Formats: sequence, C-alpha cells, structure tokens
Amino acid sequence: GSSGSSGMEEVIWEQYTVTLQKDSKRGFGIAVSGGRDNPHFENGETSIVISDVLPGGPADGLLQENDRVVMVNGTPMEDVLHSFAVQQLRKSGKIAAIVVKRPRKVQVAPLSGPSSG
Repeated sequence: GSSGSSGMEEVIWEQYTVTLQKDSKRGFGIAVSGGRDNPHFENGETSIVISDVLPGGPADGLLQENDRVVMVNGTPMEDVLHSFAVQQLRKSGKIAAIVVKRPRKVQVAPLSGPSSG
C-alpha cells in the first residue's frame, strides 16, 4: 500500500570512485564491518561499510568511514558476506577501485568568494 504523493527532506546520494594503493602492510589502509548475515549496524543495514580509514595511509583522503560500499573492482558489495567484500581487496594486486556513495542531504548555499586580510 501507498499513502500518496510523498517525498520531502530527501537526500542526494553521490558516488565516489577512488583508487587506493596497497601500502607496505596496511595496503588499502581500510576495514569493513557488517554483512548480509551479520549487519552490526545497530539500525540494520546489510551494506558493507568502511568502519576504518587509515588516517596516515592511502585511504586517508580517498575514502572515508561509513562509505556505503556499492562496487569493488567490478563486484557488487550489496547484500554480500563480510568475507566476500574483503576478498576483492586481497585479490586486487596493488591497485583497487571502490565505488561508495555518500548521503548529500538536499541543501543550498549562497554565493561566496575570497576575503581580505
């Protein structure tokens, strides 16, 4: 059933495709938590999310914490096992491509510019 024409305070989910380099050991300096069977997400989200982003590695900047992972090197991380998500990471030689999405609430900002001293 559906109440009717509804849709307010929506959110624009933008995707970000960044490439990470397998550092010495930390490699992609990232960690995944959750799973389609063990969604730690207190709320309940069967979507792999980065619960760790090496603040001093390759990830620091490219990716961020809570980066709803969607695809990885051409693999859907939606409704997948935690091991399945990491697998791709360990499989990726040294460079991997991850596509995460971030909630960009519908906001509006005026016109700004430089400032004096």
